[PDB]
Amino acid sequence: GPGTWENMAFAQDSSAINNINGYLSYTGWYRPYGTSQDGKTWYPTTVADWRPILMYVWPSKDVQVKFIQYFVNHGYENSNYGLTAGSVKDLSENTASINLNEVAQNLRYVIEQHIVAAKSTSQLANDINNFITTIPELSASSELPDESGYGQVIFVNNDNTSYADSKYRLMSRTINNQTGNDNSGDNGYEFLTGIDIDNSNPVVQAENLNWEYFLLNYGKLMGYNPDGNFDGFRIDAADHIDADVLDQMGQLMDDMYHMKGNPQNANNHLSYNEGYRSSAARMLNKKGNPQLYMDYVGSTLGNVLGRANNRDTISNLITGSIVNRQNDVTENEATPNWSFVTNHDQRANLINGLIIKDHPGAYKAEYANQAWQEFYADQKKTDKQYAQYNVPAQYAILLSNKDTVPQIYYGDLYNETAQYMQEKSIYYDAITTLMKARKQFVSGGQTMTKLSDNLIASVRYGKGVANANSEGTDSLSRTSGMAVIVGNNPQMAEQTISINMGRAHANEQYRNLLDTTDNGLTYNADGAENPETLTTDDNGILKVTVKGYSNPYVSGYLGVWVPVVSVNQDVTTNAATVSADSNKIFESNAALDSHMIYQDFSLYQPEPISTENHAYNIIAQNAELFNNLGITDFWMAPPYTQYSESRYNDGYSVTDRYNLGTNANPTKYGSGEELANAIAALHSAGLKAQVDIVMNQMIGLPGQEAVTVTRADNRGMQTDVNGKTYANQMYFAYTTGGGNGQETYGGKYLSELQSKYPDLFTTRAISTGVAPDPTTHITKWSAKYENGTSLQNIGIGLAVKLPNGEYAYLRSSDNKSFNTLLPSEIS
Ligand SMILES: OC[C@H]1O[C@H](O[C@H]2[C@H](O)[C@@H](O)[C@@H](O[C@H]3[C@H](O)[C@@H](O)[C@@H](O[C@H]4[C@H](O)[C@@H](O)[C@@H](O[C@H]5[C@H](O)[C@@H](O)[C@@H](O[C@H]6[C@H](O)[C@@H](O)[C@@H](O)O[C@@H]6CO)O[C@@H]5CO)O[C@@H]4CO)O[C@@H]3CO)O[C@@H]2CO)[C@H](O)[C@@H](O)[C@@H]1O
Ligand code: NA
Repeated sequence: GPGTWENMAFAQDSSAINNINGYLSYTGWYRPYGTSQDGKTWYPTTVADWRPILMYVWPSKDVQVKFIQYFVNHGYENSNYGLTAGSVKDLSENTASINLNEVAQNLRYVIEQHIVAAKSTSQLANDINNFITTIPELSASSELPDESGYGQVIFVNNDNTSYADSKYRLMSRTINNQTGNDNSGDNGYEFLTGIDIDNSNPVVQAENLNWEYFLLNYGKLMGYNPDGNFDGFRIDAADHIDADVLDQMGQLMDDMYHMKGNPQNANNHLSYNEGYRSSAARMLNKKGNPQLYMDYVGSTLGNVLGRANNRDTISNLITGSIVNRQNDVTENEATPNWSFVTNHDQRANLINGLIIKDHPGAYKAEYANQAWQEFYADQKKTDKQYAQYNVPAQYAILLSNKDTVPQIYYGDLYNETAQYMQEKSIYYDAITTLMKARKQFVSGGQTMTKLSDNLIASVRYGKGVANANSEGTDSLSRTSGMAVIVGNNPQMAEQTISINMGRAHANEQYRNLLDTTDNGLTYNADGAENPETLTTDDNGILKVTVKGYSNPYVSGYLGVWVPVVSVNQDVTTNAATVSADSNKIFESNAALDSHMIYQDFSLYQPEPISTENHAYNIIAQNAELFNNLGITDFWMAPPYTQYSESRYNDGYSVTDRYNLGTNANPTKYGSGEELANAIAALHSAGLKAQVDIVMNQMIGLPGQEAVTVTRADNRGMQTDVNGKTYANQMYFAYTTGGGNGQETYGGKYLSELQSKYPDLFTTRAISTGVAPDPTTHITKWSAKYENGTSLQNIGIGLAVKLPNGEYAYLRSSDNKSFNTLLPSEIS
């Protein structure tokens, strides 16, 4: 026998009603006790007969009304049940509740018809989704994107989502705001993108140590190649995570390798933080430099040399860095830093931006093949529109620059979208040439001198020659040093210059290492304005001829001079095993300057086709190459398992922090077996490997949680996006995951870490006043360990509220707190 009592759910548990943490969604599906198509015969449902909630329950009558009209005007009209555009067009929130429901019940008969006709609940589901977008309060737009399509919410405490409550979530505790005592200042904000991890929670801080220890012992712990272990870190988003963790990493690295005393041990376990805010240098300096500061000089370099229009004066290569090189003749004073011409984020900014120019802010279909073709094309032209001008000159500056650990971009040596290392860039010959010159000649003090608003001479005086007047200590002193002349005006008048090479280089012969020509660069003097060898006068002054050139390699002038020698030479300074200062980890000096970093990836690095093309395998094959190039320290891509749907599959979208790929399931870069082998190939050639460690976010966690949220600016303070705002809302965010990796390995090394190094777990963190807590392992990430998430494209009106004001609820399984309460139309 039949009746409408059967719209009732078959059971008020999770087996028949969709719920997240006990709560219901208007996008949710449930199993009624029965359905009907005509009104007369009602059929019991099978456990496979599931129907969307938005057919039976609505946020308000206004919405019930729009659900009815939308469905009718989209294929679900039937006049034999009184449903045509004509029968629904006058209905409104003012209509009798008793009438509207009869109309809704009749629509439901028609929906059952379409399901029968189509033999599936697909077009229904696709219609529910399309319907929802029409409704302001129910749509993704209710979560209030900003005008650029960006935004974040914060996770807060709430009586309904109390399992997601935290005592911590200290936000934007970065840099000089580790104590939360200058929120208004120069810190660096909490939220980038993704599900933001609360690195202020003591338990999280313990998990970060666990992680770091696994990574520093990767090959061993995983039973892969046992010499396949990382030596250090590149810290992603370091300005955007509670600075406690940077303290804590420092401490682990000091405990494990004894770095404070020994520059040799410090220098063999290099770490560098991504983050250029000058406040960051201050912080690092005040802390004794546990990591290397990221210097801003690449930005200067692109601004002075790289632009087509609007080029900043040449003097800025002198002062536009955390190090002033007007005349830098001292050691252990500079902030220990790493610098570059290009990084992964600059190259992406440019390719995106080309994407929106070539397609009017449109649907982002993958015409990034189009942007990349345009880049390669502009790259080769003299009169470039986008791509950096003067790329050889920028590396000339960087590789001659004292008091930095320079970082080379894979993409500046190779065509980054072709298969890994398959295609050398046009800039390969220049750069590699300058890299090899560095090992052989670049040492001693530095003087950068203006000779025009557009011309500069950067001279290094050679190993063991501290400044212009020094005689020379080292036996390489005489035959080392370098002049790098850079002009940034292609119209510069032909002219003679003088370059003071220092008193250590009176009456000395100088090879034309690299000079500009009509077509580009010559490596042997052919076609330049200067001969292959020149000699200094009795005062050590070099006379050189320079002019403006304009071709794909140079828009300005570039020339490099190094001493003539008969032999290979290496001016690298070994570090001693007791430091000029016991308060310091890293020190900016000859030893640290002898290091050189290589970024071994690009975000637009293509998926490997075969196993032979795994970057890890190709890296293990060319270890000696990097070594030959004077590279000492290999920055490797985040090797973690990624979100399936990610744009670039590049490493920053982390889904498992411990799964670095297996034989059948590699990252873009390869399997973890293969990772270990590359690492050990590098070691075998005397190089060191650092891992990109991503403590800031995870992206693609599959498990939804009901959490309570407040539309917030990117510092975790509530914001008032175009008039509107919202606080204390229920939100069904994706917050939970980790992979088997987080489960197998999460917290596993903490007892070993406590036994060997107890100070880690007694040292009170600055932001919390409380030491990392190793007594709870994290085997799965969830909201309780997260500050919030970037906007997730779901909307804020999904949570079902009963007419009386309370959210609908189910005592389900783990969900057993309060008393069950379902809508009228489901019981
Ligand atoms: O395409 C083959 C080619 O892949 C490599 O390049 C890949 C890259 O390194 C890797 O990161 C990946 O990135 C994405 C991936 O593109 C996504 O598809 C996604 O992967 C999930 C995927 O959606 C699912 O299909 C599923 O994948 C696997 C099983 O779990 C595997 O065990 C495997 O089983 C066998 C299969 O049945 C056979 O037909 C045969 O292929 O042999 C397999 C055993 O070796 O394949 C199924 C699918 O058939 O689960 C995946 C999640 O783990 O998410 C990844 C990011 O998370 O995709 C790149 C290519 O698009 C690699 O370089 C080449 O060597 C390789 O031959
Ligand atoms: Na953060």
